[PDB]
Parts: sequence; structure tokens; C-alpha cells
Amino acid sequence: MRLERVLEEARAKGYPIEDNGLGNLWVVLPRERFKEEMAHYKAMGFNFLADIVGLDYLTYPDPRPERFAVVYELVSLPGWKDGDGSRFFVRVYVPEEDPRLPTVTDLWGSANFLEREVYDLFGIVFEGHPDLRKILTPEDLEGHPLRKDYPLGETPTLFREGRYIIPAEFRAALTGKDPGLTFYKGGSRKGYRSLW
Amino acid sequence: EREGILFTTLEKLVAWGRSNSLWPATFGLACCAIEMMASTDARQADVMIVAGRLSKKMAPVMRRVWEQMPDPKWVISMGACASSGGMFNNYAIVQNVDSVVPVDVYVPGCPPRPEALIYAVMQLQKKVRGQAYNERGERLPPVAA
Amino acid sequence: ASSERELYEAWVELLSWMREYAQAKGVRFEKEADFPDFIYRMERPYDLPTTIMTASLSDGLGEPFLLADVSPRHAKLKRIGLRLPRAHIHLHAHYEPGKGLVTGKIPLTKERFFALADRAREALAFA
Amino acid sequence: MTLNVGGVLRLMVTLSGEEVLEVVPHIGYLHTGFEKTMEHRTYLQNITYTPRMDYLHSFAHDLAYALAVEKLLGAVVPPRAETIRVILNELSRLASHLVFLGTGLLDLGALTPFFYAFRERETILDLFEWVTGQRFHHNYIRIGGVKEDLPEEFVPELKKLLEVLPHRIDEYEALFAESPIFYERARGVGVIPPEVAIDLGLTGGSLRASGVNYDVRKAYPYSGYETYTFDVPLGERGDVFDRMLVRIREMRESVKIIKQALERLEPGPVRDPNPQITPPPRHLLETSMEAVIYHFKHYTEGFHPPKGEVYVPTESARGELGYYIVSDGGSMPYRVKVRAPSFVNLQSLPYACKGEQVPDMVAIIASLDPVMGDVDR
Amino acid sequence: YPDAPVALKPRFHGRHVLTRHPNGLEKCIGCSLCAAACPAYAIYVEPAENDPENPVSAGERYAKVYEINMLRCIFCGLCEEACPTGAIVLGYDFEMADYEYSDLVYGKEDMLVDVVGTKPQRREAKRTGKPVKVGYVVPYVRPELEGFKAPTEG
Amino acid sequence: MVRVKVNDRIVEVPPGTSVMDAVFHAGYDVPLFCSEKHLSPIGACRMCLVRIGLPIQWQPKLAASCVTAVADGMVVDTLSDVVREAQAGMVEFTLLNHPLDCPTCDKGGACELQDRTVEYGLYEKYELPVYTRFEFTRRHVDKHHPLSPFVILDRERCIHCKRCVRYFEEVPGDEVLDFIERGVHTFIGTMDFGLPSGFSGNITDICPVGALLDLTARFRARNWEMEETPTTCALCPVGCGITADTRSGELLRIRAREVPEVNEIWICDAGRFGHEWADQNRLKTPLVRKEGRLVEATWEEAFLALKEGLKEARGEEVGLYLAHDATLEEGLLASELAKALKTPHLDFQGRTAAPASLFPPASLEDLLQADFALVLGDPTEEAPILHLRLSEFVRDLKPPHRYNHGTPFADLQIKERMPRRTDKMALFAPYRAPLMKWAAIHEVHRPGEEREILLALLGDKEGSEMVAKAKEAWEKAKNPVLILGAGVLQDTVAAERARLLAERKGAKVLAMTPAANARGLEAMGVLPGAKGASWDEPGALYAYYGFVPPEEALKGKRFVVMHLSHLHPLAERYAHVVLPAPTFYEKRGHLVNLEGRVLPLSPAPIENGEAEGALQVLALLAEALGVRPPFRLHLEAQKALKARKVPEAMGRLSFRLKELRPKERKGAFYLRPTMWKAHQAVGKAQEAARAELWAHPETARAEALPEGAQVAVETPFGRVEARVVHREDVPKGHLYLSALGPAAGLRVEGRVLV
Ligand code: SF4
Ligand code: SF4
Ligand code: SF4
Ligand code: SF4
Ligand code: SF4
Ligand code: SF4
Ligand code: FES
Ligand SMILES: [Ca+2]
Ligand SMILES: [Ca+2]
Ligand SMILES: [Ca+2]
Repeated sequence: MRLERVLEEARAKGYPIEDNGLGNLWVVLPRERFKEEMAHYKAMGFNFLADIVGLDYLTYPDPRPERFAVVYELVSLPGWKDGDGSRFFVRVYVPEEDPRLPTVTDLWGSANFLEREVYDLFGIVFEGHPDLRKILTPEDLEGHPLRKDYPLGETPTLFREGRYIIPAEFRAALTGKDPGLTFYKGGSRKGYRSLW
Repeated sequence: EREGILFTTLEKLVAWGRSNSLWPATFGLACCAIEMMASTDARQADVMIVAGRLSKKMAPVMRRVWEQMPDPKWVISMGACASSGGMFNNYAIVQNVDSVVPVDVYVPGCPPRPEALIYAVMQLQKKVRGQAYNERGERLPPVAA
Repeated sequence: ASSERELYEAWVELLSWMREYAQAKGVRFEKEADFPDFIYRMERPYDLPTTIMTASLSDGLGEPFLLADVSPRHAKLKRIGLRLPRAHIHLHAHYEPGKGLVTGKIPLTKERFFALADRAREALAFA
Repeated sequence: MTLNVGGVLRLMVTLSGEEVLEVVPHIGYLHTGFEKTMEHRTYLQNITYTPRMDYLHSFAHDLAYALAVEKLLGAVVPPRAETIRVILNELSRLASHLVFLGTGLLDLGALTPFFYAFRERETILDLFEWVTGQRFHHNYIRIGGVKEDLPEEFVPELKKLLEVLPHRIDEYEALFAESPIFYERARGVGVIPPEVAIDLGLTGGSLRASGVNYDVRKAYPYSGYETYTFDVPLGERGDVFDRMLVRIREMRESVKIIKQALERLEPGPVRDPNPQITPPPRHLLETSMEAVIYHFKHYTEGFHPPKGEVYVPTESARGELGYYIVSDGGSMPYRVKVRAPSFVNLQSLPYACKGEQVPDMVAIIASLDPVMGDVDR
Repeated sequence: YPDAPVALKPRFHGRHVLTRHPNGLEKCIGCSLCAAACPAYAIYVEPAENDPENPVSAGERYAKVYEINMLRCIFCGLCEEACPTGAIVLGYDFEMADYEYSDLVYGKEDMLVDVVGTKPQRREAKRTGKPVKVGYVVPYVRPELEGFKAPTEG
Repeated sequence: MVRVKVNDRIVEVPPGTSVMDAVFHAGYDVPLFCSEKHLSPIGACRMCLVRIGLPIQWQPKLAASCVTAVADGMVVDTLSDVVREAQAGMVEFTLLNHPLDCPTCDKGGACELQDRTVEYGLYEKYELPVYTRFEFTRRHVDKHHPLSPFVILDRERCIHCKRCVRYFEEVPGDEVLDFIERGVHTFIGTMDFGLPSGFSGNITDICPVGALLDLTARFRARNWEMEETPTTCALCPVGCGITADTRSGELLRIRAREVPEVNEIWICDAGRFGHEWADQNRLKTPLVRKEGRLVEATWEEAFLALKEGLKEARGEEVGLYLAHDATLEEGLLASELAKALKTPHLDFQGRTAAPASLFPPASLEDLLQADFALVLGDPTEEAPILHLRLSEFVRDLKPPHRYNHGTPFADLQIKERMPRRTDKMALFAPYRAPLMKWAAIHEVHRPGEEREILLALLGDKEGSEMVAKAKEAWEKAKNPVLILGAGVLQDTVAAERARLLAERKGAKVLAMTPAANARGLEAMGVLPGAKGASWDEPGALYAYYGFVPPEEALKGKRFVVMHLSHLHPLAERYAHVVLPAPTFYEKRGHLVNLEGRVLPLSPAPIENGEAEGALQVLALLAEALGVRPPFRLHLEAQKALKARKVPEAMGRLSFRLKELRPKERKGAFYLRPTMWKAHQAVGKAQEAARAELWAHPETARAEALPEGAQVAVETPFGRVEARVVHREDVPKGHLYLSALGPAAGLRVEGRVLV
């Protein structure tokens, strides 16, 4: 229930609500209001900060507000004192040129490692994080791997008589934004969805 | 003198020798690390066995472990990730352990069956004897160096 | 029935006649295609006399003047078929117990076939 | 005095004295890059990448990703699929706990109890080779259900191991509860505060070892775990003693689940027959053109699930586990991020062994049960 | 215990085998689907046109070159799965550790069912003059590996 | 413009728009089988069905979105169950008789049938799904039967779109294919066996399925397995857009690349089937002469031996001679290198006596909106694709509206079987040209004689009636275009008069140069100077060659560096230093189109060997002479072109030039401009690239030449054996030789050796 109170609130306050039929619901917060508004969330009974995950929409078909975007997952654990089970995600589109964003280390200690990762893989900084140091990628790895314009870094696989295979040019699979091997693509391969 | 019988039969006895004083010094990484513990449990070290994905961060480290080893030494590579680039053909992994240390035997599989790691050292073994060749048919140097 | 089995047996024959006429009158025989229900048969069984399903007696340029085919084992309303391309002539041969290979009531003997083949070769071959 | 002690985890233990100042971990040594390369594979192809992160209770990873994609493009897993998928899931959970329990048997000396646990494990892995033809990384879970049905010799053998385990799990609880050394070795160290654990995200079943009742399989039910005889083990105060027991208590229950699901195992289909999500029954590939086309297409460029972003939490032996997938309507995912339980679990380690002795710092980390392919990935 | 053979289950993932129909034809029609489905880009296939006089496979098309880089190969049996003829099936051999990287790419005649042992197992028994003792046994040969002779006495 | 609501999206769109293109423009979709970019829509297969409302009042029967026009305030539903159910069925019908070849079928995963099958087929109703309803004997016929050496036809696959047959009557105008019987039995067939038209290859790129297939690349790789490399064909001046498929360092197949500004989606056969030679026999290591024979040598070794033959050399005796397809960069470098290295003789292989930069380049766009076409040469050979634009021109077609998805799927502008106007063009050439068919005003002349016809046109003489009707046409001509080629551009006289005719009337021109990058090398100044020595003139003493010149130009010279790509016999007998060079396929750099457009060149991953582009070799041979060159690599050479202010890709470079260096014509033989190039005679192209020899049956048999004889002939450009053909259109007593080179449009001495 502690979630309806989040919605009834966001509804009034011009906060856009996303929702897919499967059970996951978002709530975009603009840049400014994020910092404080989120603190308010924990204050509201949001125990546990499960995940945080950076996204890069550079190669995404349908355009988006700003290039990168970060999701968080606030929850009220049902094994505690008055925990419902109210889980939900919250999103924030972060400008391609201003990778800045306030840490959440303040209220959650989980964001310690998690914010570090999202800095490591995508270029996103975090205002006031104890130490913004590379977590996963070797020290001398220049740049940020997980973002779409960073080469996956593949070697051609090798075979006998100078037969090679550059996977990138061999894949039969289609990258959404890719037209396909015919002139175009349509129908149940622009996306499919069965009906329960 | 080096190519005479006297020297040869010596070095052929010497080799046959440490062909059994082989001291498997495992250097496991991911999933392969858990399938090698199922062969060393069934029963200064040369012969380090690389078993798992060699990260690029982990690379300069295994490197040192190898350097600071005796001189008569060998390197088996365990499974896809060690041997080849594995199935992870990316920025995060080395595409052949031979890039950092010289490999004497490769052992395919993922993870290779334990019983195959056995057969694998048997190959290493029967090679330090200088008793092993490749498909082209050439005699193979017992040490990688 | 098991007349199905006999049909394919006859189709093997019809092919043997074709190969004969081919090397005989100096004109190209060609297997056009093999049964899909063989190619993509996997562990599944197969006890048919051949793999060959569509065949032709082509001319100098390759253009066929006779076309014979039998229906795949897994199909319905089975028939072995003759077709003189370009000349709108289609023959459907069935199989009757004791009588033999027939196109309706009339038997399809090596004689009758060879006749058809010639008429076609002489009038319909381009080279 | 900074001592640099460094599974495939490096620790910077700042330490003047015999206490422990702060433990500053440095991982990244098993960074294989999964999250990036999966953005370059079929949704089918990805099922081979999923068991290679938590190589112990891998199946939980398989199911976690399968569920996320299933919902996304909306498919329905048959009766017998869902059933097999928990018999398979929990059978693997036992495998990951057998290891954890086994490494705690050595640090306790008990060496014949260990020579058993390593045999148990191998008997479970024998089962995975019966059905999926692999010791692990089994390509069995499919987006619609499972690659193929289980063999004749799976039901019998699962009975053998599902018969000697009942009292056997108690024997393991026995040795650790009647704690000779164990009491004095763990009972106090590794203080996990019930309300700081829920601050660092120590969700991994070592959460409940310190007094929380948050098991995802009950909290936010998934593959029909919603319908089972289910006991969530609890711990009194967040030490390491409790953490070694809780995880043994979990085996008691996972076995009940296996027994209970094995009962409702009636014959049928194994994957959703819907042609847009599933390749055509092997056999008619010799008749239907539509079949040949679908098959040829299905294995070359995979299916295309709708645009959108989904996520669904499951619980591996190491805690909450979820795949957050971003589909752009392509043959491959646009983004996959993995909620690695052992990654967030590892933040509750500086605190875990804060100011404790140092010889205690081994069984202090091992009682958190991190798997490096999980944290790193 | 390399003195007493290992007993693998029927379904084990071992060195790939290329199967034939009873007709003597190679089941494989050089379609390159197996390769297209490989998660490690471990298969290279060059197809070629059959010779109506001296066939190889049933189609108009067969596999001139079929190579599998046994190092890259992760043994998923996704290839066996995608194959639409049942030509490539996962064998039993696993004793295949070898010396030079490139000696580990298996060729067509390294995998046909009428082959016994692995690339190195054979190579040894060549300059040895002593037959190939496969270090494994199974309950039975899979149906799908029809033709593949192996130690099955159970 | 018109208001049209697709499903939930509303879109503006010109009046004569296809409901289909409406849908795609809005960003939707519909099963598309028979309609095609640039071909007449007919509602044949019936896949692009939709529902239509038009007031909401729902039309009773579904419509063929590809042949129904848009109207103001029109709703077009493409999602209703009623619709899906219909497409589903239509697909079922298409698959009903198909052959089950996919895994074995060369159409790979690039097949319109598969995709749409998966895309729309198998209807979801609202139990064990049924993949196939039809359990009867499929249609069995002919299979894998090659129409020519370049196209292999599989009748069984064909779905009876009308694409191929329709294409033939429309684009090339050569009806050599068409359905045979009727009903379920109809099929594609021919009675013109060779597949005559020089534009057959395109049916391979249109055919929705695997019926019409590129035999040149049969059974090499599956379509995804290929490594695509978009680039430009530089066999001739039109610079069509191509894609080169390559796998493991060998060139497998060539295809068209859509580039509507220039060539549309079409490619001549020579461009598409003449790739046999590139990846086959080739020179892979630099050679230098030791003991009166050439031997492999390192580039290190070569460079020193290069220094040696040039130590004793005065910087004016240096000769630089590029290839007809030298990049814009290779030309700019060779320019400055001959600037600092004060020399007069630098030239390029195909150099026209009359610089094409003379005439103002005319866009292919302009050609369609012009009002008359005065042609002096055979477009079908000199610049093939022109033929195809002139086909659109003779149909009064004009550049289609661009939509959100570019060039339109169903252009209602194009009706099937259109009438071709013969009053829109005039064709003058040394033979019965192919496009003489759509030319009312048309006449045959004899070699190098355009000079007098061009004169007549000006108004200073009397020519035939034809030339007269041509004059009066060009007179009453509002905004015409002059197309002229070999003879015209190769003889100062005519060339000059041509320019004049085109200055007086404010009209643009199409230079059908025999040099691929002619207009581009001319802009860089790779033209000989005052002195003399041109590409066929043996003047200079120390020279660099980018091709095999006439034997006469080699014999004598002191030092010769041949930067060939294949070992020519003339090289291994006259060359001092031979270095390996890349083909245009594997190069990098820009070119200048015959319309002045600049087109890119990408590098295919073919087997270079140890070769490098003239960009290096030039710079290297610049050191062994004195001055360090200004150009190292491409990234840096770019700066020097962007310096001269040459536009980026696709832009057109305006550049005139008034200067002409004439030469006499030894009128015995005429090297007849041909589509195919000489160096293409390999594999399947082996025959279509053999030289020919024409003559009038009287003079033909008067010089003892049977109607089907294999004859040996000698020109200053070399000895070649050629078929001999009788032709009543060939002026009496001259002999037409297949000028397979870029030395076409030339009159030469020579004879038939016996
Ligand atoms: S080779 Fe296989 S089992 Fe071994 S580390 Fe790599 S993915 Fe894991
Ligand atoms: S088992 Fe897997 S990795 Fe090996 S060839 Fe088959 S698909 Fe590729
Ligand atoms: S093994 Fe099978 S999938 Fe692979 S090329 Fe041969 S027929 Fe095709
Ligand atoms: S034309 Fe297309 S659908 Fe037909 S067999 Fe060929 S690849 Fe398959
Ligand atoms: S051959 Fe191809 S392009 Fe021609 S009608 Fe048949 S399907 Fe259409
Ligand atoms: S017309 Fe010219 S540029 Fe175009 S494909 Fe042919 S030779 Fe090449
Ligand atoms: S009906 Fe064939 S595309 Fe419109
Ligand atoms: Ca080759
Ligand atoms: Ca034929
Ligand atoms: Ca070639």
C-alpha cells in the first residue's frame, strides 16, 4: 500500500508514470527534484534499495529525452516491522554532456557499490560519493565499456586455411534499429506479443 | 658433444625423470576452478594449470606467478576461456592464455570433464619425454621457451 | 493400401525407362530434385525405393520436354505425373491391382511412354 | 599497518594491531563482461551465457532470465515445464549449498562428513548429466519451457538421492549444532545488524540468518513457488554461526519442494507451442513449408519481443536475483543488466568483520557466500 | 582412473560427429545453420554443389568444408539443435587435449561417424601401431548418433 | 498535399501517392511481394491488402494498397483482425505450392517470402497450432536450370510476382522472359536463349525468392555470412553504387546499392558479373629484374633497386602515367609530384583528346526533365546505366516524390506496358545502336565522321535528312541535353563543334569518357603538358605506369616502373620494377562521375597480398627522385582535396577547362567502345568478354573472314584473338574491333595476321 501514496502524490505533481502490463512500474523524476524527492521516499518507509542500473539509449530506435538514464528500485521488505511489499522503479534522464547526478549514499548504503558500477561502465558521475573509483574494469581501461558507442572488442575466430569469421559481420541477428537483410522489416518481427 | 649418444641418452633419462616429478600447481579462475577440484581430490611446483576465464586485470597477475617458478616448467590451459577466447569474445577477456604465458597443452571442453584433465596432463607428461608431435608430424620441444 | 508401396516401385521403373531413353536417343536425363521427406528425415525411418522425386528429359539447352514426378510418401491423393512443358499436356498415372500402371483405364507401358517421349523430343526440343 | 591479503577477491586490510580497521575490497578479476556481450546475442544464445555467472546455483540464473523474457513477449510455460523447472531449480540450489556447507566442514576439520557432501554433490550433478547432458551450464531451460523432455532414468535416480538426503541433512545440522569448536569459532564474530543489512542490501538468505523474513520466493512469488509447502529458515542474531546453519536449514526445505513437485509430474508438453516463440516440432520439417521457413528463420535471426523494459526477481541461494532487460524489438536485447546477489552482498563485508580478529576473517567472508563470477561477471 | 574407462550418460556432450543415412549419403546438406546458431562463432562452413554422378548428400548441395574450432566451442549442442537434417550430433569423445592451437580445429573427416577416437588419440595410435583405447563407456548409443560405434557393454 | 490517416497517425502526402507508400511513410507495414521500387505496380499477389474508410464509411472489399491512390481524409486500417486474417491466408496461399528448399536454397535469410511468412503468416485466433493445411502433392517442375552463364533459374520457387518479366519490358526494353502456360501451371520461360540485354543481372536483385539467382556466386556463402562492403563501381564513368560481398578474403558476389541520385538500383551485367578476375590470379609480391628475368623481392629491396634506376635521372625526363580508374587522391598526388618534379609528361590511361571538363556536366536528374536527347555514340556500351535512365526518359517519367522511406514502393506514375516516344531522342553512331529503337531521328555513319555531322548540326553545312530533322529538333528544343561519347570526345574537330552547339543553346552535356575517373583526373591536372608524351605516346625516358600501355610506348625507354595488379606478359618482358597494386574494389578514395558528381570508394577485405595503392608507391618513387612528397596516407591526403575546395560525398564539382591537344586518325580499324572490359575474361565472364571483329559481308569476305572464324588481329594496343561477325550496318571496308579497353573510340592501323 505504501506505493499508492507514491502514486497519488506523483500524479498531482507532474511526474510522468510508466507502466508495462507485466507488473513493473516506473516514475520519471526530472533532474532537480530527484535529490530531495528520493530522500522523502525512504522517509516514507522505503527500506531496501535493491538495484540500480544505467541505460544508454544512443542506439535505441524511438528517441528519448536525454541519452543516458538511470533506474533505481526502492522497496519495503515484507519480513520487517510494517513492510508491505511495495516495490517500484524510478527513472532519471541524464544529459549526454552533463553526466552529473547526486549520490543516494546518503539514505542507502547499497548505492555505494552500485553507483560505482554505473560510473565504471557508463560515464556517469555521482555528486559526493565517498570514492568514485572504477569497480570492475582494469585500472588502465580508458573510457566506459557498457555504453553503446564503445566497441565490444572482438577478435575474429580462427580456422584452418585462413578462414576467419568477424562475428560483427557474420551475425544473422537484427539490432532493432537494423533494417534487416531484405529492404525492410514489418509484422511480427518488428516485435511480437502473444495474448495470455 | 651435445648431439652424441652420451648426452642424448642422459637428457632422455633426465626428461623421463621429471616426466614424473610433475608437480601440478593449479591456478583456477571461474567455473573451471570447481571441476579441477574433482580431479585433485580423486587422489616448489612446476606445471601451472590455468583453469578459467583470464580477465585482463587478472592477466599481469598470473604473469608474475609464472615468472617466479622453477625453470623446468609447463603450462596446461583448461577449457575454452583459457585455451581460446572462449565464448566471451570481448574487451574483458584475453583471447588466448598464450598471450601472457606459453602453453604446452590445450584442453578443450567447458568445463572440460575432470577425466579429461587427467588425459590432458598425460599429454603434457608424454611430451616432456619429447615423445610427442603435432599433426604436421614434427617433434615437439618439451619446454615452452 | 500396400498399393502405395507398389506405386513407388513402379515410379522406380518409370525412371529406369527415362534413363534408358535418355542415353539411348542421345539426350540429357536429369534428377531435378530429391524428396524433402528424405533430406530432412532425421532419426526417423525410410524404406522407399529411391530418393528421386522429380525428373526430366531435357534437350541441348537444358529445357525439359518431358517431366515426371511422384507424390512424396507423406502426401494425399498420390499419383505419378507426366508433363510436357510448354504444350499444356498433363498425365496422371495411378495404380490398379492386377491391371498395372494406368492413366485412367489405359495402361502406361514402356512402349506407350517411349512413344510419348519421342513425340515430345521431336517437336519440343530446342536444340 | 596495511596488509594486502588477496577466492579471486583482493582485500586491503588496514590493520595496526590485531583488530581490524577497515577492509577495502577490490574485485574485477573475473570481469568477463556478460552485460555487454549479451547485447550481441540471440535471446536463445543468451541462455548459454546465464549459467556461467553463478556457476554453482546456475539454474537460478537461467530461470531468472527466462522468466523475464517469457513475460516480456508473453509466453506460457506448460504444466510439466513449470514443474520440471523447480525440480531443476532446487536440485541446483542443493548443489550450491553442498559446496558452501562443504567448505565450512573443512574449516571445522570434520573430514569424513566432507567426503560425503562432495559425493552428494556429484550425485546431483550426475542427474544434470542424465537430463541435460552436462555437469553444468545446462542448456535446458528454454524461453517456452525446456529444450526436451526428461529421460526414463531421471525419475528413478532422483529417488535414490531423494531418499538418503532426508536424515542426511540432519546429520549435517547435527555436527554444526552440537558445536565443539564451532561455538567458540563463529558464535560471536561477523555482527550483522538486522537493520544495517537492510541498508547494504544483504539480501542473500544470510539476511534471514540475522533476523529478517524476506525470501523472494514468498514475498514476490514466481514460477509457481506460490503454491508450495514452504519453510523460510530464520536466524536469531546476525553472526556467522547462524549463517552456516540457515543455509543448511534451506536444504531441508528445498528437498521438501523437490519431493512435493515430483508428485505433480504428469506427462504432456514441455514448451509453449506458439510458433512465433518456439521452433516447429522437429518431425514435420519434412512436410510443412511454413515449418521449414519458421525453423530456418528461428535459428538464424531469433524472435523479436516487443519494445519495452521488464524485470522479475527470483531468489538464488545467494539472494535476490533479477534480469533487467531492455528490448528494442530486435533479434537481440538492447540492454541486459543483472542483479548480482553476491555483488550487493559484498558491501556487507567491511562491516561484517569490523574490528574483529584476523584469523577469523576467512570464515567471515565464506559465511557471506559470495561467488566471484556473480559479483564480477 | 585412466586404467578403468569412465561411464558417461547417453546424453553427454562430446566431440561432434557427422552422421550418414543408411544409403551411405552424408546427412549434411551444407546449409550452415549450425554455424549460424553458434554462440562462440566456432563453425565455418563452405558449401558446394553435388555431382549427380558421384553424390555426397541428397540435396543439390553438400558441405565441402566443415570445420569446428574445438577450443572456442563451448559444447552447448545448439548446433545439433538447429541442424535440420540431424547431421551434426554431439559425440562421446572428450580425451582430446592436444599441443598446437591450430591442430584443434576439427575437419570433416575428423568427425564422420566412421571415425574412431579423437584427433590426438588417433595421431598417437598412428606412429604407435597400437589401436585406440577410448577412455569411456555408455549404457547405449543415442538414437540420434545412429551408426556411431562405441564401447557400450554397460 | 493530402490529409491521410493511416492507423492512429495522420500524414500529409502528395496527391498521386500510393496507399501503400502512404502506410510505409506513416511508419507502418504491409506484406509486399509484387510491387517494386521503379516498376509498375499491379495488384498481382494481393499481399498489401488493407481496409479503407472514406468520408468513417468502410469500403466493402479490402484494397490493394499498392495500386489504390490516396484521397483527402482517408483512413487506412492495417491492423484489424479482418486484415491480418486476410494476409495470413494470402501467405498460406503463396506457400501452398512452394518447394521446401530454404536450408539448401541460395536465397538465404535474404528472402522476401520467408520474412513475410514469419512476419504476417500463421494467424492467431481467439490448442496445437497448425503450420500447414494443404496436404496434397506440391507443384513439381524444372529446377536449377541456368538461363545464361550468369543467371540460374529455379522455376519451382517462383511465386509469380511479375517483377522480372515486367522489369525487362520496362527498364532495359528487352523482352526476354515471360510466363508460359496458364493457371496453376504457368511458369517463367524464354526463347531468346542468351538473355541478350546488357542489363539482365538486375532480375537477380529483384526476385523476391530464389528462382532467379546470381550464378556467378552460386553456393559460396549464405547471405548473412557475407561481409558487405558498400562502394562504387569504377569500370565506367557512371559510378553506380554497388555492394561487394566478401568472405575470408575472396570476392564472392556483386550487387546493386540504392543510390537514386545517379544509377537507381540497377547495375549493368559487366559491373555485376565481371568480378571473376579480381580475387583470382593476381600479382602479390613486388618484382624486380635480376638476370634478364623478374624475381620476388621485398619492398625494401625494390625501393633500393628503384633508387638505382633513377639516381642518374634529370627531373624533367620523369613520366607519370596513372590508370583510368585512379582515385582523386592518386591524381592529386601525381599532379604535385610532377609539379615540383618539373616535368611535362604526366597523363592518365583513358585521357580524351578533348577534356570532358570542356562541357558543363549534366545531372542524370536533368536528363529526365530535359526535352530532347541528341546522342552521338552508343550509351549501351560507353556508359550503360544511361540506357536505363533514357528508358525512364522515353516514358516521360520524372523524379518521384521522396517519402519518409525514400524512393517509393508503388509509384502510380509508372503504368505497366507504357508507350515509348520516339520523338524525344536522336541517335548517331558507327553502327545500328541498340537505343536506335526508341529514336525516330537516327542514322549510321562511319568511324570518326561525327566531325561533319556536328558541323552540319551547327548550321554550316548540309547533312542527311536525318541530321536535318535532328537539327530542327535541337532547334525547336527548349531545354535539351547533348550526350556524346568516344568519336566525339576523341577528335578535336568534332569535340570543339559539340561544345559550341552546347554553348549557343544553354544546354548541358554527358561526357561518355572511356576513362572511368576521367572528369576527376582532369580536375586534378593529370593532363600532359606542352612537351608531348601522352599515355600512348612513347616520349619520356623514365616513367611510372599504372596500367599496361601500348607496346610501342614501352620499347626504348630507359627505366620502367609498372604498378599493375596482375602480371601482363608485356610487363615481364619490358618492365624493370613491377609492383603489386589493389583493384578499385579494395582501394579507398573519391572519384568524379561523368556528371561531375563525386562518389566514394571503400575497401573490400579481399586478398591484397603485399600490395599498396599508388598513393604510397608514388610517394616512394618520389623519394628516389628528390623531393619528399606531400602525401602519405588518406587521412592526410583528404586535407589537400578539401584544400582545392572539392565538395564532400555526393556533391557535384564544377570545373571547366578550355584547351585541347589533337592528334591524327589512322583510319583502318575502329576500336568499338564496349561495355565489358578486356581484363574481365575469366570464369563465367570468359566468353562474354572475348573481343569481336565486325565488317560488311562484302568487305568482310573480301578480306577473307568467314562468318564464324576465330581470328588473330594486331593493333598498336596489342595482339588479340577475336570472333568475326558479319554486319550490314558496318560501313563498307572498315573493321570494328572490340575495344575492350579505355582506348575505345579510336581509329588505328593494324591487320589480321594469318
Ligand atoms: S571454459 Fe567454460 S566452465 Fe571454464 S571458465 Fe570458461 S565458461 Fe566457465
Ligand atoms: S556445441 Fe555450441 S559452441 Fe560448439 S559448435 Fe555447437 S553451437 Fe557452437
Ligand atoms: S551439420 Fe546440419 S546445420 Fe550444419 S551445415 Fe550440415 S545440414 Fe546444415
Ligand atoms: S525462395 Fe526463400 S522461402 Fe523459398 S526455399 Fe528459397 S529461401 Fe526458402
Ligand atoms: S522468377 Fe522471381 S521475379 Fe520472376 S516472377 Fe518468379 S518470383 Fe517474380
Ligand atoms: S554502368 Fe558502369 S558504373 Fe554502372 S555497373 Fe556498369 S560498368 Fe559499373
Ligand atoms: S498486391 Fe502484390 S504488392 Fe500490392
Ligand atoms: Ca579457400
Ligand atoms: Ca534443366
Ligand atoms: Ca571469385
